Amino acid sequence: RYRAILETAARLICDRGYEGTSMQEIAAACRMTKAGLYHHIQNKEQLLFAIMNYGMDLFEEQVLSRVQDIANPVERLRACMRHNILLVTRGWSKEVIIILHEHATLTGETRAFIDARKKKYVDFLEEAFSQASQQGLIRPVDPTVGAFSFLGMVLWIYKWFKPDGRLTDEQIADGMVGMLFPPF
Amino acid sequence: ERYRAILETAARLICDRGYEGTSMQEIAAACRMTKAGLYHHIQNKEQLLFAIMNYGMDLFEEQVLSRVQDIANPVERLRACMRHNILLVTRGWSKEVIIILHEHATLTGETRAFIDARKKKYVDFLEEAFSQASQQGLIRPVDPTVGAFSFLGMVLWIYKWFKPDGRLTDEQIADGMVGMLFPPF
DNA sequence: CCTACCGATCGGTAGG
DNA sequence: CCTACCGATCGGTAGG
Ligand SMILES: CC(C)CC(=O)SCCNC(=O)CCNC(=O)[C@H](O)C(C)(C)COP(=O)(O)OP(=O)(O)OC[C@H]1O[C@@H](n2cnc3c(N)ncnc32)[C@H](O)[C@@H]1OP(=O)(O)O
Ligand SMILES: CC(C)CC(=O)SCCNC(=O)CCNC(=O)[C@H](O)C(C)(C)COP(=O)(O)OP(=O)(O)OC[C@H]1O[C@@H](n2cnc3c(N)ncnc32)[C@H](O)[C@@H]1OP(=O)(O)O
Repeated sequence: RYRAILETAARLICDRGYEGTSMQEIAAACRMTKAGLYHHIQNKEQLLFAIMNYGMDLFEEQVLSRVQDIANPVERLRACMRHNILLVTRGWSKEVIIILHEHATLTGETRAFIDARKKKYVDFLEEAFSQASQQGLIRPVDPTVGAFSFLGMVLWIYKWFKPDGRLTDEQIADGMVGMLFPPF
Repeated sequence: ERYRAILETAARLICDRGYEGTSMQEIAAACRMTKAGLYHHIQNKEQLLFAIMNYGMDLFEEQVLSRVQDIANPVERLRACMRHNILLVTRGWSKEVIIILHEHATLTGETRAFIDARKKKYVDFLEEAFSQASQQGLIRPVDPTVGAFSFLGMVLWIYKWFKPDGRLTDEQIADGMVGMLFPPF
């Protein structure tokens, strides 16, 4: 019902962008009128905030929740990279791509709320890079450099990847994992 | 030149507020013109973005490829390219370059195929050095495409999180990113 | 949720 | 519901 609308607004806000998508063609896609759409959601800003929260929920469910209980820090980063890459490549959630593209669209309390959820993922990586680097499991590296190098590789995928391209998302994953986390 | 000054001003705005979110009225106000005087120098809004992106590529090719394309050692070329490409972003001087990174799917038709075709000249350049470096054993074997977009991922994503007033300098980010993907081997 | 509309603003163009 | 402009306004659309 409710999240069935975000499913529809996310598809449009993703193809045409937040500022480029209108509340008219969203409601027209949801089979309503501009007025009827405002009954379920407060306004266009709260619509994006909802989409970006529903995205972080799907992210934590299919990535962090699967790798947060791995003892070896480097083994935890490998699995995290492989799961994150498949989340972007498979295209299972367009709410996640909106979070990567509209990174500076929100403002105020809605901005600070999602930003605080994103930095929880950075601190997760900063910690794993600080553990591995100290246990001698990877070449020494500043935990921040590693975290955003990690994030840069996997999250920049949404700008160039296509499922019908040469390689598969599987091959790209194996290649990046071995490229950043090789046996040491 | 007056035309160039308009691309720079219109770039600083379109970077902050975005393309679809910037108005031709406030671009004109920024250029200290009337909205009609603005449309004398630029055809329309679509062509204003196109010109901003071409000017950004000219800058990129001047401040990056032009500085490293004559290096013989392939890994030493990937190290200097990363350095220069990282600084180009952390400096924030060329907001036209940032618009290229963010508004990647804003253009359409021939204007995008044009900018996308100049972009692809940069992945072919990286794929080569990543193919030469693997054959010459200067880096661990890797598919050239996976290496090019790992190079670009680390480097270009910087525009989404870097703040010049953080704890690390743009130099420290370069050293750590280089040493992490192109370590002595 | 619809029909009816609003304040304002959109990209673009008119005559001088 | 000729160059580089200008003051004013075109037809349509935005979020609400
Ligand atoms: C300021 C400066 C630094 C800016 C730049 O130059 S960065 C440009 C390169 N890096 C980017 O992140 C840009 C992302 N946006 C773009 O438009 C990219 O340039 C491209 C998507 C590659 C545009 O290339 P274009 O050929 O015009 O469009 P296509 O998608 O049809 O081309 C396909 C090419 O994309 C890549 N690709 C996409 N999917 C896969 C895949 N599954 N496996 C392997 N490679 C893949 C790949 O490079 C492919 O090229 P080919 O395989 O045909 O040689
Ligand atoms: C699948 C998907 C949903 C996964 C995610 O959640 S995305 C992971 C977030 N990574 C991104 O690149 C997204 C784009 N960037 C952002 O959204 C923001 O920068 C966030 C890091 C998430 C939030 O930043 P926030 O703390 O709210 O506000 P700030 O502007 O003060 O950011 C400061 C933090 O960014 C980093 N940073 C920025 N500049 C520097 C620097 N010069 N040296 C070292 N680190 C730096 C750094 O992590 C910093 O945090 P602190 O150093 O203060 O602890």
